[PDB]
Amino acid sequence: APRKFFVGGNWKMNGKRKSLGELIHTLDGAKLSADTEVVCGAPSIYLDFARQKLDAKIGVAAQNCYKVPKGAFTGEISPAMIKDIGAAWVILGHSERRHVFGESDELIGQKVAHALAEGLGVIACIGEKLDEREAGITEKVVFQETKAIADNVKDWSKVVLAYEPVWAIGTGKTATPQQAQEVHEKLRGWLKTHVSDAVAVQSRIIYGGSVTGGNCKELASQHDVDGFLVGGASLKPEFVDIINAKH
Amino acid sequence: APRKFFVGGNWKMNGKRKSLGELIHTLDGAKLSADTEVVCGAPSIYLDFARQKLDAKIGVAAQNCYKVPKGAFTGEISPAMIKDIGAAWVILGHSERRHVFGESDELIGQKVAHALAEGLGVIACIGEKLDEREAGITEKVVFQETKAIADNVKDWSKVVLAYEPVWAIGTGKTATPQQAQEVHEKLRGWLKTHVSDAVAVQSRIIYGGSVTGGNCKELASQHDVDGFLVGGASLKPEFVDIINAKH
Repeated sequence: APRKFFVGGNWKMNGKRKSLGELIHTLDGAKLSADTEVVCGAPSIYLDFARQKLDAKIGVAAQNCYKVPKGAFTGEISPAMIKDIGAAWVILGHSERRHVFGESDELIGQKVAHALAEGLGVIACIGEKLDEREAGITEKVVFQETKAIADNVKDWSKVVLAYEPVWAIGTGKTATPQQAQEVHEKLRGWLKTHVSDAVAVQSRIIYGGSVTGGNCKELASQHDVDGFLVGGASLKPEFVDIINAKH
Repeated sequence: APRKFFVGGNWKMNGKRKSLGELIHTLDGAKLSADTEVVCGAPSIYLDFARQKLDAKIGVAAQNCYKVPKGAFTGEISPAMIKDIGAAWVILGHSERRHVFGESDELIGQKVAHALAEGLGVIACIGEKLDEREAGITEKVVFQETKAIADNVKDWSKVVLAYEPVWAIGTGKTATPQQAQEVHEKLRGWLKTHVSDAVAVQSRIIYGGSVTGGNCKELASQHDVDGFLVGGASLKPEFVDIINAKH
């Protein structure tokens, strides 16, 4: 019913001890709260710090999770880890991961599944890139991925869908309230039809682009939109600023 | 001599708070030589606990980093963060990476370079698998790998080469102390050839395979060998048994 407004703060491979501490402190002070779910995610390591310095209110989700409990994979890491330490979420399927590391739909799926099985909140990143939007495969792209996700899935009372349009990410161009509504609406419907009303309904859909001070408001002011994923911007008081979005 | 036993513990993802602590303690209360250099690397989010904890004389590494400091690489850890925390050792292009993910020469190189740059110690993985070993192209591959490394590199003091016998990967096989000696000697020549005498001489080549108390002395004595890049072993006291079941 709610579709509780959701803000995702993804720190990326940025932030130094100092700056990060700063950011967190700020966020804490930052009364602004509301009926808002704010989830912060930072590099594996900084992870612990994050947990420890931060406060409940802001959930800590990590970018990139690995399927399997334990194993032989120098580099990677298992969710159990963040778990034992203090993280409760995990974002995967990020256009970035998609493009640079070659992760696969199959991978996203397995990931998702393990995480859930293991009690981890999941954040599925689904995305389209200029070139494809163009030939007109938004449909195919998004629809497929979501398929993958749900398929591997096993319930959502802990799941969010974040829609990324790369056709407008550092690729020159202007992404409007509109394109968002449009694509969002559609995903939703796909969702609904393939899974069921309850699911369709309770599952939250957030905007994955350049979300700033003014945009946030602008976008949420939009119907079938329940949240967003901030990067760049997120680095500053912008987060609060943005989070504050509302009708 | 100018060259001391180099022992590196690659924990992969098996990590647990309890476990780690105990291991550490044991290790720390343990008696280790000074002609031997000991360093261990594990999950980004444990790397910190590790340092906070472990006895000031034990070395520490990241089994990975992305070829960029501050950037948009969801899930990637940076050389820079490494240092910021206070880490000094980094691991690039390991077999696991390389074959169950998709990491390559150019990549590895670029990385090694940046790492060297950020004043960090580079640990580079060179690997020979079944097919290659077989054809007898192992040589070719190893040398090409070494060069890539080499070129990216230049400051051979904070530069360590680790040799991986894969053909001893779910093959029901086992690498002969002969084979490894062979590999090591040939690698040294190649380096000798390409860079110079000084290099060839000073440069540390370590074994990236099995390794236990019962193979330890033998192996180590092996002559042309400077140590181990150990997996399993470094989780429990087996490591220390080794460390001191070396002499």
